[PDB]
Amino acid sequence: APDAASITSSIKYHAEFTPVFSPERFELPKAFFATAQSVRDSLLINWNATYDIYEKLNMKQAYYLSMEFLQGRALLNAIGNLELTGAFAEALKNLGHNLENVASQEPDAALGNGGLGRLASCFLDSLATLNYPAWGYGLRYKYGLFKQRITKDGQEEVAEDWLEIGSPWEVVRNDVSYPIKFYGKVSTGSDGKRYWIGGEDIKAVAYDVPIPGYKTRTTISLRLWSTQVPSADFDLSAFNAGEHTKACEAQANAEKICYILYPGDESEEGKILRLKQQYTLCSASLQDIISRFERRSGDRIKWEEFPEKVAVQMNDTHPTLCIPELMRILIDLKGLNWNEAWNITQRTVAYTNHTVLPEALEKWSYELMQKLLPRHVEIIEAIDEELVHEIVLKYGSMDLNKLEEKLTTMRILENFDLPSSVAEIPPKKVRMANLCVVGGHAVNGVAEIHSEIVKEEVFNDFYELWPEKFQNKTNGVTPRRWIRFCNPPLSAIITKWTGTEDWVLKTEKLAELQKFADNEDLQNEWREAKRSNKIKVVSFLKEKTGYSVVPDAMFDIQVKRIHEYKRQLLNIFGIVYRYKKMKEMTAAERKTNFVPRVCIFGGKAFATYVQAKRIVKFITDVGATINHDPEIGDLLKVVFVPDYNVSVAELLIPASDLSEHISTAGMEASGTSNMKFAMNGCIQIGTLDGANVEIREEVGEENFFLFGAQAHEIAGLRKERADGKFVPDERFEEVKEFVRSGAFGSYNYDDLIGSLEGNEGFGRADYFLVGKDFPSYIECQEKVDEAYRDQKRWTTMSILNTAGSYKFSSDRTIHEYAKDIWNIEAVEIA
Amino acid sequence: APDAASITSSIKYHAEFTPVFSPERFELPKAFFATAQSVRDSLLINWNATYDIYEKLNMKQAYYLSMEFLQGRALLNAIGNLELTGAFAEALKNLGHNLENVASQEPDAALGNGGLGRLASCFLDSLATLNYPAWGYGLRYKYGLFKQRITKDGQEEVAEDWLEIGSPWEVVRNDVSYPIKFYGKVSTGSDGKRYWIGGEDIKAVAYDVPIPGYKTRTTISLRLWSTQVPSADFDLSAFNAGEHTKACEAQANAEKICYILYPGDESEEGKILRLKQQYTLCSASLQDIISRFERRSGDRIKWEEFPEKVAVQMNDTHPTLCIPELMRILIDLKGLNWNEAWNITQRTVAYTNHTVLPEALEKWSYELMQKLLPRHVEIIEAIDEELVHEIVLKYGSMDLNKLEEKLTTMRILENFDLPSSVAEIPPKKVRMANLCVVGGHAVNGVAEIHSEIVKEEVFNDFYELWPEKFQNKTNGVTPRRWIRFCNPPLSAIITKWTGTEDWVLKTEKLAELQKFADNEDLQNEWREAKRSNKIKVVSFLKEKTGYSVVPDAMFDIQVKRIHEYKRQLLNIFGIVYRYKKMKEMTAAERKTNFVPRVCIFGGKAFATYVQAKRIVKFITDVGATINHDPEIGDLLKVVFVPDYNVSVAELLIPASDLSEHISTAGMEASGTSNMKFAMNGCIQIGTLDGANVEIREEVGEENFFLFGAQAHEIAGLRKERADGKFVPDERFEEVKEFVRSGAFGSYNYDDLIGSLEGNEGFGRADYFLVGKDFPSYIECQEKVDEAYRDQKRWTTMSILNTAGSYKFSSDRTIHEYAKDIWNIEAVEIA
Ligand SMILES: OC[C@H]1O[C@H]2O[C@H]3[C@H](O)[C@@H](O)[C@@H](O[C@H]4[C@H](O)[C@@H](O)[C@H](O[C@H]5[C@H](O)[C@@H](O)[C@@H](O[C@H]6[C@H](O)[C@@H](O)[C@@H](O[C@H]7[C@H](O)[C@@H](O)[C@@H](O[C@H]8[C@H](O)[C@@H](O)[C@H](O[C@H]1[C@H](O)[C@H]2O)O[C@@H]8CO)O[C@@H]7CO)O[C@@H]6CO)O[C@@H]5CO)O[C@@H]4CO)O[C@@H]3CO
Ligand SMILES: OC[C@H]1O[C@H]2O[C@H]3[C@H](O)[C@@H](O)[C@@H](O[C@H]4[C@H](O)[C@@H](O)[C@H](O[C@H]5[C@H](O)[C@@H](O)[C@@H](O[C@H]6[C@H](O)[C@@H](O)[C@@H](O[C@H]7[C@H](O)[C@@H](O)[C@@H](O[C@H]8[C@H](O)[C@@H](O)[C@H](O[C@H]1[C@H](O)[C@H]2O)O[C@@H]8CO)O[C@@H]7CO)O[C@@H]6CO)O[C@@H]5CO)O[C@@H]4CO)O[C@@H]3CO
Repeated sequence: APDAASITSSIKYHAEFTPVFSPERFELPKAFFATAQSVRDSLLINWNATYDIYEKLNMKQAYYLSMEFLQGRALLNAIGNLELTGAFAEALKNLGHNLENVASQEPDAALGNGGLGRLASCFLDSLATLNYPAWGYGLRYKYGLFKQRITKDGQEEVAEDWLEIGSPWEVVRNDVSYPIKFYGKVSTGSDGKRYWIGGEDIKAVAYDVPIPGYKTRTTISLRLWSTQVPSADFDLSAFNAGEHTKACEAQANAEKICYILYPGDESEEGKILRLKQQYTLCSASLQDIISRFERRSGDRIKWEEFPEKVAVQMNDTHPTLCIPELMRILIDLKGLNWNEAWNITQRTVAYTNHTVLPEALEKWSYELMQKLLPRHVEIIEAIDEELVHEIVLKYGSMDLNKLEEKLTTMRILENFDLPSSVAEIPPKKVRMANLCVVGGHAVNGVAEIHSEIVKEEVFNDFYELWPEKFQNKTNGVTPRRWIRFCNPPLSAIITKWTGTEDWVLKTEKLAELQKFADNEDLQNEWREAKRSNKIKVVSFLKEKTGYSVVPDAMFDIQVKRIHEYKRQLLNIFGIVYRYKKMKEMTAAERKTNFVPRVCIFGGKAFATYVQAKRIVKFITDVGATINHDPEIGDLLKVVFVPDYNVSVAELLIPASDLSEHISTAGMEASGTSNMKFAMNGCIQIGTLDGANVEIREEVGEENFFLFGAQAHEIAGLRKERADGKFVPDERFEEVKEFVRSGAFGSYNYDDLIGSLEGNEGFGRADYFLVGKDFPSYIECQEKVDEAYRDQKRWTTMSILNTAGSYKFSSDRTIHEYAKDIWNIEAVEIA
Repeated sequence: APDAASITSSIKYHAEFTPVFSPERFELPKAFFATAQSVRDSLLINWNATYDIYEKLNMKQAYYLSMEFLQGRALLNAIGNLELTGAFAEALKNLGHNLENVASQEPDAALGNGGLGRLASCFLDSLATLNYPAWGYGLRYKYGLFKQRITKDGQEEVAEDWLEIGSPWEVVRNDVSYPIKFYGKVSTGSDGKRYWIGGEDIKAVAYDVPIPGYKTRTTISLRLWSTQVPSADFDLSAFNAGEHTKACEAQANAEKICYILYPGDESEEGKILRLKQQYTLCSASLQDIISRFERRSGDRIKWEEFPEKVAVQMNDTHPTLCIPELMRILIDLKGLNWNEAWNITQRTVAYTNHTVLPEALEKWSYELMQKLLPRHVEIIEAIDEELVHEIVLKYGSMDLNKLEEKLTTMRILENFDLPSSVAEIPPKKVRMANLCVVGGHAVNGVAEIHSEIVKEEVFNDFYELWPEKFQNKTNGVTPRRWIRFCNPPLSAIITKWTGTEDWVLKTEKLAELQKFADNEDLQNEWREAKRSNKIKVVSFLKEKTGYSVVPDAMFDIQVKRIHEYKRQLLNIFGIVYRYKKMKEMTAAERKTNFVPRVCIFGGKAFATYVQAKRIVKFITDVGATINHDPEIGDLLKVVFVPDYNVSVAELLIPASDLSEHISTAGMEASGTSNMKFAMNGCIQIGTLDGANVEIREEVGEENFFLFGAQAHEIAGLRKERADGKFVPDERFEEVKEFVRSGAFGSYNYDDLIGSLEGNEGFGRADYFLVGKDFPSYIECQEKVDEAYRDQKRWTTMSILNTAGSYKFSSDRTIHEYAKDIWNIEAVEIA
């Protein structure tokens, strides 16, 4: 029962006896580490309690495998879920600090990139909160993806520093090490078994990150792998000879696996590295899982119970090698026969798809994979032949020519010969998505429309064969992190007006706000909370962008990966149009025509994506002029927040008035940031695409700003443009010409506008229809202007967004996964 | 006041809440870490108490700088000095372990190599025990020198694994980081000051190893440097392009500084690396020292008080760069004028010499040093010119031709032009030893004869100039580690018969054993203690060498660096002679002629020293035959203990009956292992050389086995051999021929014997006089045989060795350094 007193003693204790700094003074960094270690003490108690119960009881356990987890900062959520925010705040008060200052010392854990990773993270919170026996498995990336800086020249990339001192959270398990093999050869023994000898041998060591549940003792693990080699592999002979690099070579090759996330793969070395990362994740994870299965089993070890005890979820095609690897282990190591192993495999593994287009599903060079994982490629070839025989059986050999088409689309190997075709240099590839739909008992999309697109467009034939496999699991975000903790002002309101705090768990109770949406008292509280959140942001923007902005203005935010298809370019074009129209007006007219706005951009551009970077540069330049133009004042500000991450999101989302989700219609599978915006009472402007659809439905069409073409239209409108029919709006041309004038920039921008012109060519002819949708967009923004002027209306919309968000709780998503795929049951930790 | 109960709770606490292993079970490795962390809690309390007092009081502080510290295991000495051996033993009992088993888990800290490093370590124990305000400074080497393995083929080297899990002792100071610069250029500012810009920039981070004193709270620091670079220096551009090595390049170049000790320097890269290691040590240390001086000074900062507050001891020529660097800092950074800086420097720095020969004193390429440390080379040139003017002043310019000789020998630069010689391609070098004798206020040898050799032979001219500089400080070893803890059986005896335990501190009380040396009760206790110690060794030899040996036999040990000049070859030749003579005898005769012996060799050979390795191979082969020859049985065993280190020494020395110190007379400056042997009642066979002289004196000539030629003789006996006069003894020829017969080996050994033959040539003509001394040696060993047969006599000798060892306490040595060089006074920590 930790109180302010015990926590104070705890923090002091750690500062002295588990130091990572000099004894003098109690600065912020020291205070953070000591605080974090105090928190971790509690986490470990419950982690052990959970671990023990799970071990003794031997229920079925689920394992979520992902190449990214976007964990963010742990501190406030850890104390939050533990219900010690008050005690820790008081203890820090006693030590001459405040909670918010200490929490800001913590770096975001750079273990992921985007929604894929954040989904996994939200899931871990839900899994723990709901008492579900499940773990995450990932790689412990040293330098993350990259830290973004915004210079005069725009985006620059620099390696992450999050481990420079180290993580106070993680728990290294020195006794939890597993061998990983690469390269080498396969050979048959006199016993008839396959033996994969030789190659490179490395180790994978476990680091546990405890994940505590909300108002429970259930604390699960995010177990991360770090790759290394023994000290003995250091070549003294080389080093003493002066060949210092050559000496370090083995450990360098081993460790780089865990250096950065999504390493550049234009190079052969890059591709090899990627494949190693995947294999490392799959193999280390599986070995650890199987070890745990073997333990718990005691004397009797019934392998046919494996799927009744183990579920493995593959977050995207990255953990695909789980299928071949689990086969390899069950056959070569455990001695099972093909059918037994294949049964167990399928009943264990499941797949989640996040992609709309069939291109963008992972493929590998056959030669490359076969060189690196020879034994795996054997097992893949086998699995593929079994499929070829099952196709021929089912469809028969009466129609032909179509059967050939059904093989060409469904086969796991691409440009391969076939065993015995009745029938009468293109490169050979392995299709990982196909492998996933074959080796797994379940395939799910992340939104209702998306899941339908999986069954109808991408995996049509497989859907025909095995309808029972296909599912949907609409995405979610945790209300702990994304309401309760990131937005205390609002949380207080919800607790008041729903009459309880139960909503953090029973989030459907948000719907009870509907009936009060027009109440003037609630409206005032609501407007005050939103204003409060914006203050925190104003200082943030000051210190990070250099620009002073006012509250009392619409916060219009677009925070996501910089890509042409996300159409940051559309938003900023809208901003520049509005700017031009200002300017060509008197002061009095400006105030009557446009409401005050702070337009906030955020997100990272792929370093080698020339256009993406150009766009970031454009935005910063637009801001440069607008923000210093004295005729604009505090009517319009444009800022680009550097280094968008979970922490930034936790700051901006609570303070957001409008959020932009304006990707070319279709394209997006789901999206999650929109769900968090909605939860915080943000109003969304976006296309009919991804989760926008389900959100718009649940919040109400009147409380969402829809614009632009739709999924059905796109193909036709591209077939416009080509043929040479498309006519641009005059206002769009006006923006382009205003840019070319030099208005914002010594900087060129000709190659930027270039992408929007023409009717053919790669990287040209406005593929993403910024021009086409530009009209409906700026028109829609005028409507936003109107709504914002009517604060009674605007606030009602805000309230209804929060009231209709409850189904996007990740608790709902995980209840679904738990019951309909993994088949696991809650477990109480008294 | 920690008791068994609190310590038990402490160990349990750490096992759970500061884990580095999985929760399951309480194996040895986990138990060790938990135990060590419990110990460290106490160490930190007292480390802080000491730190605080030293800070407030602002006395003079001494800093011992060394490229090696041979710290060994910390556990038993830490609890020993804390006086908690009993409580920790009981606590571990309660947890289902025993102390000795836990302690054996700890790896020796691989931070040094030999006596040089061990001297430093002993000093740190004394310094703390005696309450002297002083720290050590060193490098935190990752892989030490190398771990020795003994194979069928002899010695193999493999990198040390001591940090593979990490040290439970060290305390990282993340806020204690100092910039180190390499390369770059110097340039003068408009203010007239020198500016060293550009080059490579790296960081040096402090790791504290607490060193507790015996029966005191004084806990000082061994502060180790680890070199690194910020995360930002990681080149993402390179890495994502596939150039994974090139990306890692900056951090690789920075970190390799702290990889291994004494890296091979045949290569240019090796030499550069060495120089970086030295500079890193000097610069990081000095910066930290100066920082501490600046602090403590408060507002008033009087640089002329620097030497009254700071002493810097240079252990050998490795920390030579302290002189140039301290000048650089005081001039360029602190703005002092040449004379002020030079005054302060000299009054701060002092030098310790460990070498007999003038060759073997460090020299550097001028071009190389000037490229790496340009600003330093400037300051060296200045210091040298000042010397050239002081020489000319003092000796005048009347004699000439001799004055030219006095410049040639004393100048710091070699093959350099002179400023204005009155007077009327050899490579340019920097003489580091010369620099040390100029920049320091004190120069000391490590033994009385050695110190005289410094003044007379090596630094004759400097002695003429500055007699006042030269001193002696005869070496010592700590009685804590090397009696009290490594030998409990004996410790109990000493406490009994001296009537108190005070001797651990007041070690002169060992002399009181003299009067009881012939007492039959003491003799029995003594013989029992020695036998007891040998049991521990028998199991050790079983598990490490594979050979079963009996107690009841003379333990005849030679443990030290394998080198021709140490003459392991002599010892083993003696063993092979004795073996041959056996064999050519009946069983009954063998027992009458030779006493049972276990002959134990230990030590490491330089990897590229062809002969040294051949010797190790020889010894192992001799053992192979002898130990399996059924006609020899337990009359003779020859073992080579692998991986000789502090722990091995702590095991073998207490169990030793005879110890061999048989280097070619002269050559050795001191030696310390002999002092530890003597302390444990070992009888020494050795030449009149190094510390053998002072030991032999103090223990009594009758209780030492002297043999072989002497320092005066050697030159004459080399001038024999050359000229072609030397006649070999027939028994020596008999050994050589017995080897050539193939007796021991398929292995060749022709190139081994080769070194002993001829009268001229590098690597030939028995330079180290194994042949010449062979007669007196085997004769002397026959005397050993005789003495061993007379157990009353033998035991008396043993007792008198311990009784006459007390002056070789490192407490005596440090009292001397403290009063006569550093001028520091004890400080009480209540
Ligand atoms: O400088 C840009 C890139 O130039 C490429 O170099 C030339 C090629 O060598 C040359 O052969 C020819 O290209 C051919 C291709 O070989 C064909 O495959 C292509 O076929 C179809 C196809 O269905 C498809 O490409 C489609 O194009 C769409 C595309 O489907 C959309 O996704 C979108 O493209 C985005 C893309 O999604 C996004 O990732 C981003 O891509 C950047 C990447 O850094 C990189 O892929 C690319 O590389 C260079 C490289 O030098 C050569 O590959 O750079 C882009 C930066 O823009 O942005 C793009 C933006 O478009 O939109 C396209 C719209 O076309 O339709 C094509 C039919 O055209 O047919 C082309 C025929 O031109 O020309 C290349 C250009 O000189
Ligand atoms: O294979 C052994 C080494 O061979 C060397 O290669 C040949 C040379 O190229 C060639 O020029 C000639 O060598 C010359 C030298 O150039 C002269 O300097 C030398 O001068 C004097 C000098 O006063 C001194 O060397 C002295 O020799 C003593 C020496 O003082 C003692 O210390 C001792 O030497 C030990 C040594 O201390 C120890 O470290 C260990 O050394 C090994 C090292 O790995 C390495 O130095 C050496 O390298 C090779 C290398 O290929 C060439 O340098 O290998 C040795 C392994 O033995 O052991 C030695 C053991 O002796 O004892 C010597 C006894 O001579 O006296 C010489 C006068 O001779 O004069 C020689 C003339 O031969 O021949 C070299 C041999 O082919």
